[PDB]
Amino acid sequence: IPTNLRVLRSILENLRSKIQKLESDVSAQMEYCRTPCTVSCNIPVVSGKECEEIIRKGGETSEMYLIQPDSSVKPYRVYCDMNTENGGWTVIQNRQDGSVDFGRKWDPYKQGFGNVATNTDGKNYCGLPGEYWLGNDKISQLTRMGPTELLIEMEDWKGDKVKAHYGGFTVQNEANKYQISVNKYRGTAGNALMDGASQLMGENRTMTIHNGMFFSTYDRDNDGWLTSDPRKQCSKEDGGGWWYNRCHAANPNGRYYWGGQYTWDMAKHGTDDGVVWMNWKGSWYSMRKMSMKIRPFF
Amino acid sequence: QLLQKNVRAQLVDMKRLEVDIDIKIRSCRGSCSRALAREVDLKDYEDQQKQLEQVIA
Amino acid sequence: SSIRYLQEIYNSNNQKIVNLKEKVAQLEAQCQEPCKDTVQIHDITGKDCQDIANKGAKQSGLYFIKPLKANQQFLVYCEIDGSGNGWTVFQKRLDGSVDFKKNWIQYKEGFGHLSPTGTTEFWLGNEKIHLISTQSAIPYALRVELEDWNGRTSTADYAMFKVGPEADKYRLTYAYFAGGDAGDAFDGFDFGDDPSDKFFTSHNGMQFSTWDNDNDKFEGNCAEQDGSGWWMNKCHAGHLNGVYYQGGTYSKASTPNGYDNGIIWATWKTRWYSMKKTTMKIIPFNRL
Repeated sequence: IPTNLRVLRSILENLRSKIQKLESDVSAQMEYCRTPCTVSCNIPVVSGKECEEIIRKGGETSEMYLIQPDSSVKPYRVYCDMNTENGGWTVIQNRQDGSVDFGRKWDPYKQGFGNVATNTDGKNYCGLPGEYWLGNDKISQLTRMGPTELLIEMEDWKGDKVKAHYGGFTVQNEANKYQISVNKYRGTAGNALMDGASQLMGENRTMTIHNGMFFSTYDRDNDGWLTSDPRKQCSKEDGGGWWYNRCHAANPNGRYYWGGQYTWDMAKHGTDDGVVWMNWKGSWYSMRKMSMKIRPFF
Repeated sequence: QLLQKNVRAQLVDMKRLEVDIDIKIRSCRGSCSRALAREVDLKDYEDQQKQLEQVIA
Repeated sequence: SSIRYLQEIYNSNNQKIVNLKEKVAQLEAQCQEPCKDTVQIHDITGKDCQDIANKGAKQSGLYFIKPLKANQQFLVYCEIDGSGNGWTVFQKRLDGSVDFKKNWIQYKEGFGHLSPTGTTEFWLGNEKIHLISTQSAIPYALRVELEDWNGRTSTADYAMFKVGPEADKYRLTYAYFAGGDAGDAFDGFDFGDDPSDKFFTSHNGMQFSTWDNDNDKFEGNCAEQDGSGWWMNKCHAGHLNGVYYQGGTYSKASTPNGYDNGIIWATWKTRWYSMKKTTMKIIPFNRL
């Protein structure tokens, strides 16, 4: 009681200097944002419907390409991974450094956002992927062209890695709330999408299965929770768009926590809102790398 | 007298905010000319968070 | 025992937080857009770059075109001059950044990169060259432009230029040489004593060859030997898809097979001199 005005005076004086530092940090970054970052992604001559056709046409290096899935569709940029497994992979989602905000609304997730690709060293082409989400209209159109497979890969902060391969993958259109279906699992990451979280059992595990779910963003609730209160939402402000149930065993589009480990008291709404794959690392580990890649199934 | 020891409540708000700001500044690296090189000292926050609960026992 | 609360430090911090959160929200709205890409594609489209120029496009750069018989549109670099001529560029060499030792499919479909600035190396693809140059009843012309290592440029023009279909191995054809100070390397070159060297180094009517699809007039494999795809005879006098040599000068000792495999045009420079830059581009003949 007598020794109480000592540390309690220094704790508040610590916090006020922390607010001054944050105040300065945010302000400095704001000046940097007076002008944008730039790229010069000169376009490969070789094009096709997607990245599989492109590799069949001799496009054998991983980089940005222009694809035109349909003559009715405007040609658009994508990162093609030509090296993983048999190549021909169209990247639809990528995380690697937290350089892009994935806490976005319905329209951004609909249209696509982030950086497809960036220039490497002093090259006149963009051979490195950026962080991005291709866009739900585009993802739906690609998966519905024919049987499509899905490769999800992730890496922790120690350099270990696992994968989740889904031989079958489909995304319905906006009218159908971009409903997801996955099957034919194999891999090392654990079947989070079909089986739910491996640490949960019964009802509680079942309510984490993503297969069959609709897409929701924090301004568009299509999750598993049917209760009429704003407090019960899987996607809250600055939360990722994902195929939420009640709520998730996995969220590739979660918030990028540095170093991997995070806790409830670091999270904006006290939830496990990170780049998560519970079946590998649990709810409170945020991946260092996470990506999603599709390809026509053969 | 004034037993307003709710500085443990402001300490919690600062921890969230530090992390939230760290994430938000980082998300500017893909938008803006320059990205501010910075860190978060969760160790400093928890060392003095270990206190307060210590001096109030 | 002392009695001082102060505590304005606490309330002033809460207010400093609420105002900081406002600043943080404002920074968030400034970090939503992606990096700005300097590379943009123009909106005007047409059958070729001349059609695009005719529709009022004034800027050289990247455009989609769709020849009538093409199943899909494809991207090209268009060169548009101050006189409304729209050249479709199908080959560019500039700095040796792109490997031209490519297979049949790669030469069929195209490789390298397209830039608004025309500063990148590429091969547009034989299928596309065929589609552009065989549009119904539209005579085409080819211009070859060359640059040496001392900044001098030269050209060679070929009238009624056509590239045939894959079924005829993308055969190169033209009616006649239409002039230019680079000379007519497509007519072959009288290199030495052999009375048949000029005949065997001409390029008119030659089918296209790559290492994995040999359609030349040689017992061996010209394209495999010289590391390229080209309309090989036995073997060549103009060879623009050859190996890029810095400084121009190279020799037999430079090469694995002992042959001249550089970027050559025998009527302008010795076959042991390799061009700094080349451009192969096509336009409707009536524009000339």
